[PDB]
Formats: sequence, C-alpha cells, structure tokens
Amino acid sequence: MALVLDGRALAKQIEENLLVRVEALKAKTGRTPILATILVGDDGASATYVRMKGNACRRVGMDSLKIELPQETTTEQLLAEIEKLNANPDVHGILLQHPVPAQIDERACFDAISLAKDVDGVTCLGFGRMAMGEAAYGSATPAGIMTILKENNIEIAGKHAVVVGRSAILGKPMAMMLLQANATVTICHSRTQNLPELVKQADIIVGAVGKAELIQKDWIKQGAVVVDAGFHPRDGGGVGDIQLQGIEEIASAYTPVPGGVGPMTITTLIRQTVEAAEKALG
Amino acid sequence: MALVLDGRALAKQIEENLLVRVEALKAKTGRTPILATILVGDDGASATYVRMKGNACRRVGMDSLKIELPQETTTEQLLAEIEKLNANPDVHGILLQHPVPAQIDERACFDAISLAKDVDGVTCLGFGRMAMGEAAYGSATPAGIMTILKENNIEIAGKHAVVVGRSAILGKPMAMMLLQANATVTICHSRTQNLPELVKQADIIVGAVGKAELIQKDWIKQGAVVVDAGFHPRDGGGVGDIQLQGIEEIASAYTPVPGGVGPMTITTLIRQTVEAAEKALG
Ligand SMILES: Nc1nc(O)c2c(n1)NC[C@@H]1CN(c3ccc(C(=O)N[C@@H](CCC(=O)O)C(=O)O)cc3)C(=O)N21
Ligand SMILES: Nc1nc(O)c2c(n1)NC[C@@H]1CN(c3ccc(C(=O)N[C@@H](CCC(=O)O)C(=O)O)cc3)C(=O)N21
Ligand SMILES: [Cl-]
Repeated sequence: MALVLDGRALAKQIEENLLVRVEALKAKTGRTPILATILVGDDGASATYVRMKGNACRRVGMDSLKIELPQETTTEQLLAEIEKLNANPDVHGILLQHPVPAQIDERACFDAISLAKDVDGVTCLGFGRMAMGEAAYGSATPAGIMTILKENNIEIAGKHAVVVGRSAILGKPMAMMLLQANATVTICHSRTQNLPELVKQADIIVGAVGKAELIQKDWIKQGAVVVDAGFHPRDGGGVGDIQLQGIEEIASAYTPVPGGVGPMTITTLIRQTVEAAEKALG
Repeated sequence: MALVLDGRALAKQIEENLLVRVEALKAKTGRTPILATILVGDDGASATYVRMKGNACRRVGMDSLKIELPQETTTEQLLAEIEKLNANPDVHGILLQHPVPAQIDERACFDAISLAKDVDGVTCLGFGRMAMGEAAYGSATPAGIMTILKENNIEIAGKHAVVVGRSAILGKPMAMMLLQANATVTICHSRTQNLPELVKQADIIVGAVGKAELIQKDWIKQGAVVVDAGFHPRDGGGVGDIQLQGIEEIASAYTPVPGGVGPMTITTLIRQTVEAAEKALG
C-alpha cells in the first residue's frame, strides 16, 4: 500500500517547535508575533480558513490582527488598509485571503504587501525571487507541499512532475518550486490537450484545478507520488481534485484529503510569520 | 516545406517605426533616448553583442551610454555603478550583459536595476510580474521569440511546448511566456532523464541549452515549430543548439541560425528602450 503523506501529523510536529520559539521570543523581547489577516466580504470558505489560521497563530503562542472589510470594498480602500499594515511595526505578516470580491484588483493588492511581511508568498516580487533561487517566503500551499515531500524523503530531482493548474498562489509557484528541486516540470491548464496522457507520464502529480475529482485514478502512473491540493465538501467525507479511492493500490505515496496538503498550508503561513517576527524583533 | 521564421527581416521591419517614434519623441522633447550598456570584463562575445546593441540603438535614432568595467570588478562596485545609472535622468534603460565575471553576484546586480529601466527584462520583479500577467519589459530573447511566433501567425494555444534549458534570462521566462500564451509547457534541464522522449512530443521546441546541436534532428516531431536560441561560431557558418541541417523536411516552421532569434533579441531590447524613453520623456 502507498505511503500516507501525513500533513496533519507534520503540521502538529512543526507547531511544537514554533511554540517554543515564539515563547522564547516573547520572553526576550516582551512582544508577540502578529499575523494581520484580511478578510474581504462574506465568502464562507474564506471565513473558515482565516478562522483556522487565527487558531494556528494562538496554538504557537502568537496572535492575529483580524481585519474584516465589507464586500463592496474598492481596490483603493484595500490598498490603503494594506499600507497601514505595512507601516505598523507591530504587524509581522500580512494575509489577504483569496479570492477577494471580484471588483477588486487582487493582484495589485497582493503586490502592495511589503516583501518582509509577504508571509503567504503572494507578491510578484516574492514569486520571482523564489523562481530565481533568491530568499523569499514561499506561497503557503506549494511550500507546504515541498515540506511534505522533503520530510517524507520523496525523490524529486530528475522526476517528471506534472502540475495540473496554473493559479497565481498554487499552480505557478508549485511548478517553479519543483523546478528548483530539479524535477522536469510540465504545467497544464484548461487549454491542455491530451491531459490524461500527460498525467500518465507523471512521476509526481499535483492536482491544483479546484474541481472535484477531475484527475481520474486511471490516469495515474503506477508508483507515482500523488499530491491532491483540492478540497470540496461532501456528505460523509470531502474530496479533493483527484480520485483517491483505491489510491493505495496505485501510488507509491499520496496526500490524503482531508488532512494532507490543507494542514500544511496553514502551518507554512504561521511558520513564515514566526520567521518574520524573529527577524523583525532580533 | 518549412516556413523560415525570418528574424532578420522582422527586425528590419520593426525598426522602421521605432525610428519614426524616436524621431518624433526627440523633435517633441529635444531629448535623446539613451540605453546604458554595462560590459564587465573581457568576454569577446559579450563585447560583440554590446556593440550590436549600441549600433541598433543608433539605427533607430537613440544613443548608448557605454559603461565598461574591468574583469576583476566586484559585486559592490557593479551595484554602485547600477545605482548611479538608476539615478541618472538622462538614462532610460539599463543593460547588464550576461555572463558577468564569476566573482560577481549577477542575480543581485540584475535586481539592482530599477524596474522602470529594466528594458532587458532581467529583474526578479519583472519576471514575476510577467509570469502573473502584469505589464513588464520581458526578457529580450524570449520576448523576441514570442514576437517571431506572433508575426508569423504560429498557433500556440493548446500546443505542447517543450523548453530545453531553464536559465534566468532565457529558459525560465520563455516557459512562462509560452504558458501565458496557453501552451502546455514542459521545462527540461540537465537533470531531465528522457530528454529525447519529451522532445519527440513537442509541438513547439525551444533549444536554450548553450551547447552546439545538442538537440538532435531525429528527436523533432513532424510538423513541429522549431526555435533555436543558440549560437556557436564555426568556419563559414555558425550553428545553434539544434541540428538544423535538413530541418526543412520535418518542421512546419523553424528559426534559422544565424538570422533567426538573434536579430530579434536585439530588436526587443531596443523596442523596450523606446518604450521606456517615451514613458520617461513623453
Ligand atoms: N491568500 C491566500 N492564501 C491561502 O493559503 C489561501 C487562500 N488565499 N485562499 C484559498 C486557499 C485554500 N486554503 C486552504 C487552507 C487550508 C485548508 C484545509 O486545511 N482544509 C482541510 C479540510 C477542511 C476545509 O478545507 O474546509 C484539509 O484537511 O484539507 C484548505 C484550503 C488556503 O489557505 N488558501
Ligand atoms: N543581459 C543579457 N541580455 C541578453 O539579451 C543577452 C545576454 N545578456 N548575453 C547573451 C545573450 C545572447 N545574445 C545574443 C544577441 C544577439 C545574437 C545575434 O544576433 N547573433 C547572430 C549571429 C552572430 C553572433 O551570434 O555572433 C544571429 O543571427 O543569431 C546572439 C546572441 C544576447 O544579447 N544575450
Ligand atoms: Cl548599423
């Protein structure tokens, strides 16, 4: 049977280390690390993930500054809020939960976040630096995925990694991170032809399409490493972007859904915020 | 049978209106657009390419500011020179010819160039912005290749593009630009295990390895679009990264070497300099 890539376990483990680090920092400086979380509008999943990220902050001994803005917020209004957080020395990281209301230029607002506080890794600057091997906080989910792979001793160098999806915060950074780790990388999307064949060639497959079980189990190469970055709620167990039923007979290793990529998304954000606080308060 | 993708003819065509634009800007403002070229050390090819770029500037009514620094220039020294040029209002674009001497952190120096003057498209910020679809000067060679494909009506959307090579100024930006044009993109490099297999599936193949005729003609798909971004001088006619002798029997369209990608590398830099000058002066 396939190795279960246990992101839930790894997240908890990482948080135990973060906790002692945060407590040491507070004891030395008297100051608490702070993630500013920006939630714009009433999207349910967005509310949930910000809630979970706030919880993660408190588990490791830090806190969050919760910024809640109405659905009708303008790009200019959100930019003003982000600049207030940039200029606040008490705020160490800034999260803008995506997707913001569609009238807002989300890209412009991402890029307004100062690099030093880009702990979710959403800036063009941060992306470009990461792609070219320079120090920068990585996009939360992709960086979480790399950590899962690394800490489970998964071979990446020389493997053919197929990333299905090319989103700004997930697919694109994932591809560039795998490339930096010396995988041959294929990037697919909605205009990709022969997707089943490309997926079948993959030694490592990353489902990042935001559509329930789009990647079919019979497309998966026998022995492949299967990363499912999706989540779609359902009665009696939610599912991701990949058909994972019976995956244990097919993959060499796989991330379960729930409890795989998800927990490591949140914990990666918090770890990078601790790093930012450690730097800022050191 | 193949369509020759004539970069030399396209470069000449494009310069016609660039000259009109520059002469209009000069007549209107009384100021001459300047590209600052930085040549560090004794690389013969670098010197040759810098002169070609200086010549190209002058062909369209602009001028160059020739910065020549010694072989043993340090990172600190180069950075200081770039900051002088950033703060020079008479300089509208900055080129740092690669590869600088080994002791210099080239990435750090590329990134010191102000985005507004990054007309060669070498900054991490420029790369990330391009990758995320924000307006930015693109890396000269890749952007030139996209122009060649567009001007020759080459279908990109939905094609399987394979880019062999992943360098900062060529392979990586090439990959993202093709991705932006809705190709499915596979990025190969020195740790790719079955390079011939992958090249054989390429609808569009980009040779960006810097090794004479490494990409074999036997690997090319019948009807492929073939882009050779290499140049290696030989007695009575240099060769690129791809075996092109007899390529006309196999490719639907191909870039000759010489006279393909090269001319459009220079034209792209000059065009983006014209753009920078117009923005700065107009
Ligand atoms: N800026 C920004 N950064 C992010 O990193 C995110 C963002 N926007 N918007 C959506 C994605 C998705 N996402 C996220 C985070 C955690 C989980 C997670 O842990 N999910 C559980 C199942 C419960 C559920 O998803 O509601 C899991 O075990 O996978 C899922 C998505 C998240 O946090 N994302
Ligand atoms: N920063 C930076 N930007 C660039 O855009 C370049 C750089 N460094 N260093 C090397 C590459 C390669 N390069 C370049 C430019 C023009 C030509 C060219 O036009 N070559 C002729 C043949 C003559 C020859 O190559 O000596 C051709 O028709 O291809 C070849 C490489 C160039 O300008 N490059
Ligand atoms: Cl001339």
